[PDB]
Amino acid sequence: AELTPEVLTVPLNSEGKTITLTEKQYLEGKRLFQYACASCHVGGITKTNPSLDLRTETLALATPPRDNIEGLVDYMKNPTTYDGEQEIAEVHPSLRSADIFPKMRNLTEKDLVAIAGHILVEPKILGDKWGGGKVYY
Amino acid sequence: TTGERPFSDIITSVRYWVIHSITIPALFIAGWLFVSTGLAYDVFGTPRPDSYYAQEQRSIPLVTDRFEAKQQVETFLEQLK
Amino acid sequence: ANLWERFCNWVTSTDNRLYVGWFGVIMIPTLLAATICFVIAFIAAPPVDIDGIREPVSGSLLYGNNIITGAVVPSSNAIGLHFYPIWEAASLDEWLYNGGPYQLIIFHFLLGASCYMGRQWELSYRLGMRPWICVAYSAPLASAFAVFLIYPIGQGSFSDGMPLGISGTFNFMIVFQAEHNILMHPFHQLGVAGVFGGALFCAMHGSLVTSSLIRETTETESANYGYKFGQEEETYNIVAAHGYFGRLIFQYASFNNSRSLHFFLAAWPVVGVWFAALGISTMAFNLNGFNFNHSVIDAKGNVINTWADIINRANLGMEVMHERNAHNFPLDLA
Amino acid sequence: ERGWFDILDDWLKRDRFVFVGWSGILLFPCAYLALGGWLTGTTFVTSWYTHGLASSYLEGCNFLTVAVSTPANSMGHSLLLLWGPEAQGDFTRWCQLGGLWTFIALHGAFGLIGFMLRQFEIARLVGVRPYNAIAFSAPIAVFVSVFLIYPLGQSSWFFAPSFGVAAIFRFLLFFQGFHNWTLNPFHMMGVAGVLGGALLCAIHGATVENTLFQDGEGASTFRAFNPTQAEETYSMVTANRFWSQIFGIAFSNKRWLHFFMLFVPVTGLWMSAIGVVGLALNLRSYDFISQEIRAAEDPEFETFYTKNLLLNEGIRAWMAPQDQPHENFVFPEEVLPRGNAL
Amino acid sequence: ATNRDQESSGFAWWAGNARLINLSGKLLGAHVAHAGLIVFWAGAMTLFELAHFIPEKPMYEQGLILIPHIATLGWGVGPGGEVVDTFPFFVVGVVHLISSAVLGFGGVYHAIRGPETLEEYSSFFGYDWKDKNKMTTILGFHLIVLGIGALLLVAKAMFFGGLYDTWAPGGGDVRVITNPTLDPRVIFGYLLKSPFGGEGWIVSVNNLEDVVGGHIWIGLICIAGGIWHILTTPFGWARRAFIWSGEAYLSYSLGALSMMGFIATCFVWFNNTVYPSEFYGPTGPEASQAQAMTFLIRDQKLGANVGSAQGPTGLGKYLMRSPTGEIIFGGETMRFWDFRGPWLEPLRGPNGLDLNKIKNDIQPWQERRAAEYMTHAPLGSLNSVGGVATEINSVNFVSPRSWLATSHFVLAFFFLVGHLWHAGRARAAAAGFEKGIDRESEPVLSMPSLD
Amino acid sequence: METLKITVYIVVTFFVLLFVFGFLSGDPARNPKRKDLE
Ligand code: CLA
Ligand code: CLA
Ligand code: CLA
Ligand code: CLA
Ligand code: CLA
Ligand code: CLA
Ligand SMILES: CC1=C(/C=C/C(C)=C/C=C/C(C)=C/C=C/C=C(C)/C=C/C=C(C)/C=C/C2=C(C)CCCC2(C)C)C(C)(C)CCC1
Ligand SMILES: CC1=C(/C=C/C(C)=C/C=C/C(C)=C/C=C/C=C(C)/C=C/C=C(C)/C=C/C2=C(C)CCCC2(C)C)C(C)(C)CCC1
Ligand SMILES: CC1=C(/C=C/C(C)=C/C=C/C(C)=C/C=C/C=C(C)/C=C/C=C(C)/C=C/C2=C(C)CCCC2(C)C)C(C)(C)CCC1
Ligand SMILES: CCCCCCCCCCCCO[C@@H]1O[C@H](CO)[C@@H](O[C@H]2O[C@H](CO)[C@@H](O)[C@H](O)[C@H]2O)[C@H](O)[C@H]1O
Ligand SMILES: [Cl-]
Ligand SMILES: [Cl-]
Ligand SMILES: [Cl-]
Ligand SMILES: [Fe+2]
Repeated sequence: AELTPEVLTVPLNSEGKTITLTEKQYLEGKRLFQYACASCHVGGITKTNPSLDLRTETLALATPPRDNIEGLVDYMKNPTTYDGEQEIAEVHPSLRSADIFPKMRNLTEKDLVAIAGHILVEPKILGDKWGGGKVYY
Repeated sequence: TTGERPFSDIITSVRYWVIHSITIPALFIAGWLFVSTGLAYDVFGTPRPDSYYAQEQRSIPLVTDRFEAKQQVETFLEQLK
Repeated sequence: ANLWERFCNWVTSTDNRLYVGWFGVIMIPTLLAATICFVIAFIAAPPVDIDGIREPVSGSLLYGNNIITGAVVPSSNAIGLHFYPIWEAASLDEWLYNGGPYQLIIFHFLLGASCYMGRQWELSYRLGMRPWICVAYSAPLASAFAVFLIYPIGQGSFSDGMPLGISGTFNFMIVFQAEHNILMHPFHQLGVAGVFGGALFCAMHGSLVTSSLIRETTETESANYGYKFGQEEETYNIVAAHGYFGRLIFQYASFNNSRSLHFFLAAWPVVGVWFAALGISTMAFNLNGFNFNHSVIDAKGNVINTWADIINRANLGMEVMHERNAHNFPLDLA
Repeated sequence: ERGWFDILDDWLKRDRFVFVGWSGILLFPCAYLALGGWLTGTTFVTSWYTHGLASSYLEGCNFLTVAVSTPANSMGHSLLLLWGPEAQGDFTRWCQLGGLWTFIALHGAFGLIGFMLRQFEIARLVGVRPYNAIAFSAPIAVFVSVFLIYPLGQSSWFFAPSFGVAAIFRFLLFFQGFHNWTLNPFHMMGVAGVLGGALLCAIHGATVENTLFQDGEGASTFRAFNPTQAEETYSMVTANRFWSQIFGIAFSNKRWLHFFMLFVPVTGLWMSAIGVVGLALNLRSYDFISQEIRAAEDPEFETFYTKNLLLNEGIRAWMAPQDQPHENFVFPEEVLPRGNAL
Repeated sequence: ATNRDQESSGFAWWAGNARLINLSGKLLGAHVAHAGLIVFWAGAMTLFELAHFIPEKPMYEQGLILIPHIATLGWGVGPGGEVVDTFPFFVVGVVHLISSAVLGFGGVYHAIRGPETLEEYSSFFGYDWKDKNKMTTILGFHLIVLGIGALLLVAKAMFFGGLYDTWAPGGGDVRVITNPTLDPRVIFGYLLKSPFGGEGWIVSVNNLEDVVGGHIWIGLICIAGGIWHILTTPFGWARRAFIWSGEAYLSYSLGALSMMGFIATCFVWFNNTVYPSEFYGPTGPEASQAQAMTFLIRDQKLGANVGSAQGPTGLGKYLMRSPTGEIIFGGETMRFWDFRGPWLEPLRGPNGLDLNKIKNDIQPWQERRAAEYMTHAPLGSLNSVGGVATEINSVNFVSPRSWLATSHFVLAFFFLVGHLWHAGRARAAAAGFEKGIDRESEPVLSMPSLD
Repeated sequence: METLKITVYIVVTFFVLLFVFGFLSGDPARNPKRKDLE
């Protein structure tokens, strides 16, 4: 089995467009995700709120949809609750709150795309492990 | 003592090192190449990183029959395309 | 001589059947208290709410235990590291429900055993011996301190100290494995080398000396009568024992010096057990065994399990089951 | 009598750096193949087809995680000979089928026999009593009960211990969860013999070193001993008084002391071996029946014994699907045993 | 090669440094060179940390133990412990590294080139271990030096910028201490506090005024004591109580250092004042409490009444009483109710955690901080995989509190062992039987039988 | 409980005082050989 261009091809938006990430983009995505996100989201779960995970299906049912690059990049700019009703930048890392989450200060747009790509690609590799928690370890 | 030349004599002699400055690196390089050419994988039948699973498969190729175990292994190997 | 001098002379006397001494002056009452409390509690103490969740655990013989299942049960998680002497309780019934006996016993015991070590130093001095037997005893003593005091301090509760019982000891070990992966910790590994090695060398030395006993008896009497207490000559032939063992392996892998040999016999288990103790004492502050969970990954990114991951599944079983009513939040953080 | 046999005996018993002997003919190839087989496997050989595990340096394992793993459960107790009906002379397939496991177990067993025979042979040549070999009977009983009798009682070699550090740790945890092995009085006697033996080692070495006679001027006291000397290098009398006054009792007979040092760890290991023979048949000390009847009737009755069984149940359910792949266990999330939150 | 083999010195190579006991020049060299090694490590390690330092990541995510020590002193940091200037760290590093060359130079000189003994060269620098007065005098010099050090901390706190104060009104910040606690009832009060739960002896020090005043007291005490020991010689009772030899003094110091090591272990494990959680990460208690806080906040946002929510055991799922009645967090963290930290105290009333403040007054920054601390709990593997033992690889983290605690427990323990070794040996040597029993004068042979 | 507390405190103090004054009563000299360790 290999990390092929097909595995690395994920939805760009909700209108059927895809983007194919490079292997280097994938590595950058894993690195940046560990750097800024894994402290809470290791393995696709959420330690401070296990009801909400990073599974692709879960992201598709979010408001607005978060199962594509645009949705995820926007989330990293202006995160909302699951129903889209409140903005939660004050308690969740984002560019908008880079002042109080200093690790977001150096993240560029390229970086956000890499992180989003990671979030989308991992379950294609890991399946149920991604978002699964200790049951699937 | 039992008669053999003392080790301390041997490993401090010039001739010992004339010999072993050749034989030791030669062996070390031979072992390196055993891995680096990929020969080890083929000798011991150990999977390369791209050969544990076919692209979409997620089930272990577990041997399940005693007397046709060999052919089972061969079939597993074919299924890696 | 005044009464204080006479008293001092008796305390420090080399002629007492059991040596007393100044360390002994503290050792004797403290060990007597821990022992008496332990015996009474092991037989007759009611159930103890070890985890502070109003779920009392029965440890005593009279309350449904045998020798294997019985224990004196650690004090309540509600207490934590607070000092809980008898006089802090409103009543003995309260004291017992909350596990007061555990604290009385472990504190008196740790003090008394520390004094036992000191007393070994002291008698060695009174007799004109060299002083380091007590250093050998520091290894088991440090181990006791690790499981009864240091681990509780690090975790924030005497409820996590080792229970005073056989099955309770096993419980402590299994939970420890779930929480620290102790088998994969190199200090526990050195501990195991220490005790396996100690047993090996014990057997080895026993066997070599026994093998080289000089003939002094007939076939119909125990060969032990060939040694007489205080005889000046050695009772076995070390030259022959060395000829043997030296040929078993090779000459330079065998000791010819009895002093070096005996120092080795001391140092191998003592050092290994020092590390065993330090293992528990450092896992007390959650610096844990090696973690190779999902260390091996294939070209696509599939996890390739190793034996480490199987260990991980075992540890998960232990983790998710232990203290089944005591956790409300997803992470067990002590 | 000086025919070829006696000439050979002469050569075999030469006083050389590494003694050979008749026993050497069995011991050297078997020990060498066992060690070489282990190093070869842990460096190059997978456990993908037998266990679904990576197990070699070649695949990315480290010293703690490498192993030569047991054959698949479907092999049963096959000797798994290279020329046998499973591998059919194919070396690569033999490695993939777990042939190195039985290679190592069997050559290892015959090598242990060779080593004990070496202990006898040398003792006889040198003119000493053979207590070292006798003491070696304990390593023999452990190896034979754990690596041979135990899996022979179970379904297959798969359940023997795999030769690796982490693999052995897994063996321990399997025995806790499935056998409640810590509850077994034969294991308990084993533990007492091992820890008691370690105790005796430490205390005897320390006592000798702290009752030395001053037989030299140096502050480092090792040189003040001569292997050929007749005198005891330390005082048994002083040692006896010290221990009598510290502990209540003390050795007074040096011969009995050293015999006891043989007896304690040797007997402990033999006892553990007996317990493992019972575990080969699942004849465990798993439960106390009286405990279970009481706990079943009374939901407020709790001991450390019942507390440990819940841990065992966790181990079984959480480890079995991956540890026993031939069973094809699928345990849905809802059936997994778990306390609150965790 | 004076005294440099086993036959002349009586000591084997593996105890070679014992050959230095009565060679004061060379021993001076060993000591100065060793000091050089220490200072060297401080400088080099500081530069290493700085080179590997990313200013927008918390320190504790980066395996730092020295930079935290510098920042605690108020150098390089601002509000909340944010790094505003790394130059001070650079300075501390460089200056220690440069000084180590000087110390090493002196050490090497005295050790292999200078006079081997100092006595014939100088009455002032020369000494006999058995000369009680000379010993007390040198002890005195060193006490005065320590006192000056303590006063240097006081000077930093009061006149040169202040200290980082995790407790500063409005949020942690560097603050100048203008009113150090001088009241001896407070200062020595700490010394008489129990070391058990909710008391914690001196480890309980929880404000910089007490820290600074305490250091004023220690400075004056050390200088006064030093003067005392220069001007006096040991009394009869001391003379009769002690062993007077180099190995004995060494053993005493080994016991003292073991004690201090255990203490430092506890300090770094529990205290969050002189070891600010901003720099060192949260304490174990802190992170546990933080988890409880985190889920209280989550569930209460969802609509839960956290005061009245009964957990599976009958105890409150979120909130319960301590054994003396205080309102505390529930679950296993009931053990950690003695915890105190600036993010939690605003929710604390007279009777403990206040339900009204919990319902109405929890700020976003408190939620953030509790989430951060909960997810940086001091648990992790030897190879630095963060989290519980069963956690998968992903996060490279072991808390500095764990590194510091574990290292100092190991060191303190072996130092106790060293105390026993050298104390027992000093006794035996002073009495004259450290080399073994005189065959012609075995004491036990002159004693009556026990039975 | 108060009486118990006072009693235990008195007992403990008694034994600690014995320990301390005992080791202060010329201990280095209590050995079989060279006593003058003063
Ligand atoms: C000298 C000590 C020694 C011993 C005791 C063993 C023992 C073993 N080896 Mg090892 N081996 C050795 C040295 C040894 N080996 C050496 C030096 C090598 C390198 C060449 C090997 C390489 C090796 C491999 C590759 C394998 C073994 C295997 C084995 C096992 C099966 C052997 C078997 O069935 O033989 C059967 C043969 C005999 C018992 C010979 C008896 C001779 C009789 C008494 C005389 C009569 C013979 C007769 C006249 C011949 C007629 C033949 C004709 C009818 C066709 C057994 C544990 C197998 C194994 O481990 O599987 C897991 C295996 O695959 N060995
Ligand atoms: C902190 C570590 C340390 C220090 C400072 C010392 C110091 C000393 N040892 Mg000890 N020793 C140590 C650890 C240490 N030891 C260890 C670990 C062992 C076990 C291996 C020993 C075993 C031992 C024995 C057996 C003996 C000593 C002796 C000595 C003394 C004289 C050595 C001599 O004559 O060297 C001669 C060596 C040389 C001429 C070679 C060069 C040595 C220099 C110092 C190296 C400088 C390198 C440095 C990078 C230069 C920087 C320069 C720059 C600042 C300008 C000296 C005071 C001896 C003694 O007691 O004499 C009375 C002695 O017999 N040591
Ligand atoms: C107070 C002592 C101390 C502490 C608490 C730390 C802590 C840390 N160091 Mg530092 N460091 C130290 C001393 C210390 N170090 C020393 C002496 C050196 C010079 C070698 C360094 C040079 C150094 C470098 C180059 C790096 C660190 C790094 C780190 C971080 C990761 C450590 C790690 O992964 O270890 C791994 C664990 C081990 C190596 C296990 C050690 C086990 C020892 C050998 C056991 C010894 C026991 C006892 C002492 C022996 C007694 C024998 C007995 C028979 C008597 C961690 C914060 C890393 C970092 O993150 O920097 C940003 C890093 O890259 N340190
Ligand atoms: C542990 C500290 C220490 C001590 C007690 C000594 C003691 C001695 N040294 Mg050594 N030496 C040391 C460290 C030490 N030295 C260091 C660090 C160096 C490198 C600079 C040297 C390099 C050295 C040389 C090259 C020589 C000596 C000599 C001497 C002898 C004569 C000293 C004298 O008369 O000075 C008189 C005193 C003064 C002139 C005043 C000193 C002013 C000081 C330095 C100001 C700073 C004080 C302050 C407290 C420093 C704190 C530092 C702290 C941060 C670590 C004397 C035995 C001589 C000798 O042995 O000849 C045979 C000799 O030739 N020393
Ligand atoms: C009474 C001694 C004492 C104590 C309890 C403290 C405590 C503290 N110091 Mg201070 N300090 C001291 C003396 C002390 N110091 C001295 C002598 C100096 C000059 C070297 C300093 C210079 C100093 C600096 C520069 C800094 C501190 C800092 C600190 C704080 C954090 C460090 C720590 O954990 O140390 C733990 C302390 C110990 C383990 C020592 C325990 C002492 C025990 C109780 C007594 C030992 C007595 C001895 C064995 C008896 C001799 C025999 C006699 C009976 C005859 C902590 C509150 C840091 C700080 O406050 O940051 C804001 C900091 O940056 N200290
Ligand atoms: C490194 C620091 C240090 C060292 C090693 C010494 C060493 C000494 N001092 Mg000095 N002293 C010092 C600092 C030091 N002093 C300071 C800073 C002061 C000012 C306060 C003094 C003021 C002083 C006076 C007034 C006297 C000494 C004396 C002595 C000598 C005997 C002390 C003794 O018996 O201790 C052991 C202590 C005792 C025997 C007393 C009771 C022992 C109990 C068990 C103590 C229990 C403590 C326990 C561990 C609890 C710790 C925590 C607790 C504080 C809460 C000895 C040479 C005596 C002397 O001979 O002077 C010429 C003396 O009279 N010192
Ligand atoms: C199997 C088999 C066989 C055999 C083979 C062999 C015989 C082999 C051998 C092999 C070998 C013989 C190998 C070896 C190896 C080795 C190694 C690999 C080593 C390593 C080492 C190291 C790594 C080191 C380490 C260490 C230690 C140990 C301690 C100290 C420290 C250190 C770290 C240094 C035959 C053919 C018969 C048949 C078929 C099968
Ligand atoms: C005696 C003796 C000994 C020891 C010795 C010693 C211990 C010594 C030490 C020494 C030392 C202790 C030394 C030190 C040195 C140092 C130096 C030499 C430094 C320098 C520095 C520099 C040059 C810097 C630079 C820089 C800067 C300035 C900036 C930043 C960057 C850098 C870092 C580049 C022994 C054991 C061998 C044995 C014999 C005897
Ligand atoms: C800075 C500071 C502070 C303060 C501190 C202090 C003020 C301390 C003091 C301390 C002290 C004040 C200490 C003391 C110590 C003492 C000792 C440690 C002693 C010892 C003793 C001994 C060791 C003895 C012994 C003996 C005996 C018992 C018997 C007879 C013989 C002899 C002599 C051997 C505070 C916390 C506020 C806060 C933080 C900062
Ligand atoms: C809080 C605990 C108490 C702390 C006290 C420490 C303060 C310093 C003063 C210590 C006083 C020591 O006083 C000490 O007492 C005993 C009893 O008289 C003296 O007398 C002792 O001398 C000889 C020594 O050969 C002993 O054999 C004899 O049994 C005893 O009388 C010691 O010689 C004296 O040094
Ligand atoms: Cl779900
Ligand atoms: Cl449990
Ligand atoms: Cl909880
Ligand atoms: Fe012996």
